[PDB]
Amino acid sequence: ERPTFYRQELNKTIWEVPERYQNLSPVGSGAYGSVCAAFDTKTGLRVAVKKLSRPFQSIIHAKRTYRELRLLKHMKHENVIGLLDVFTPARSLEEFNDVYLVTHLMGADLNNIVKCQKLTDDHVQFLIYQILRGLKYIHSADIIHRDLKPSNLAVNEDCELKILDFVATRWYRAPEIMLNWMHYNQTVDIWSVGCIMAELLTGRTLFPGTDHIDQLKLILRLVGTPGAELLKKISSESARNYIQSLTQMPKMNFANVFIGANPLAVDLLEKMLVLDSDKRITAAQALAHAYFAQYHDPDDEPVADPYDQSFESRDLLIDEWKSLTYDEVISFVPPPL
Ligand SMILES: CN(C)c1cnc(-c2cccc3ccccc23)c(-c2ccncc2)n1
Ligand SMILES: Fc1ccc(-c2n[nH]cc2-c2ccncc2)cc1
Ligand SMILES: Fc1ccc(-c2n[nH]cc2-c2ccncc2)cc1
Repeated sequence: ERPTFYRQELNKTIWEVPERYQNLSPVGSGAYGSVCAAFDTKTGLRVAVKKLSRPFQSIIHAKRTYRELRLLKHMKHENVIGLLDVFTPARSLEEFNDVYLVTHLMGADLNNIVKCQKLTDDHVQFLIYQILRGLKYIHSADIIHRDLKPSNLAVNEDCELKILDFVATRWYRAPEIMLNWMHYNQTVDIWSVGCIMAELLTGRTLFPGTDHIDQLKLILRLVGTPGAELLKKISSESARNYIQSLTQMPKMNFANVFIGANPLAVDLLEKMLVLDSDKRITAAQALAHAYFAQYHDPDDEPVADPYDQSFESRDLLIDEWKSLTYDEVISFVPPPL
């Protein structure tokens, strides 16, 4: 321990952090960890501190901890959560048991901003622009988010947005994921963005499926049952039988479904909510869409440094994942103040 730590209990959870962080107050808890807001005396910044839950209890948890830390250390973009700091009270690998992550405090999530109401067109343009700008970066690193939804989008009072954590998740999931296709691609994230954008425009969940089958049904109601070109790509005999046995439905007219919305917004929705993932617009392409003319800047939509996910295929011992994680804690270099 280079800095001096202090201990305290907050909601049954023990928090041991450096004295630079003051006035911890809980903001939320999950199965993966708990978060407190705090004041960083060194920078004058309000920060969020996340304490991971049982990070090395099993090989599974240990690998997930490593995965999360590696990802977070790599994400350096204005629209993606990143790290201000990472620390452990442990003085050596032997006593290493806890991991704390620090980032700039964000005020609320998009679900809170939606208030289940319609946002203005300018707000929809700026919020979706930011999601896509972050998604361009994430995708450029060969990372798929896979779980985009309003609760995973942090937003400040000035409408600044950051993507987090690479109500029901299924509502924003791509149809090919409902079908359990093993080879989905990055455009599953674009599907999610389309579902989010629709909700910001209408104030209603686009596809509020009660289960996976219902979710697919609702999707096909809007975009229609698969055409011949898409059917040819389905390997599963059972899946084809199921799909081809549904009463066929044509694609709805998006202009009528979203009547009143900016025609440019409607056009983009049409390009995002395409049933065949191979024909969906990419994040980079979407940024160039006329809907974002007021915000698009091709010279300020950066890509990420390459990201090595080779560790994902490795089968290591629990202490090996723990040691790799410890190395990542020790090697952390904070971003310039
Ligand atoms: C599920 N949600 C909404 C989460 C999850 N984790 C963190 C989080 C909280 C604290 C530190 C973090 C470090 C890296 C990545 C995420 C975090 C936050 C958070 C981040 C910034 N401000 C407020 C809250 N929200
Ligand atoms: F949403 C989904 C997800 C998967 C299936 C499925 N895949 N293979 C076979 C089927 C299926 C599901 C239900 N009834 C018959 C067949 C059908 C709908
Ligand atoms: F009903 C549907 C809904 C979506 C899909 C889908 N869209 N993009 C890719 C596919 C797909 C699904 C299953 N197997 C291969 C590809 C295919 C059938």
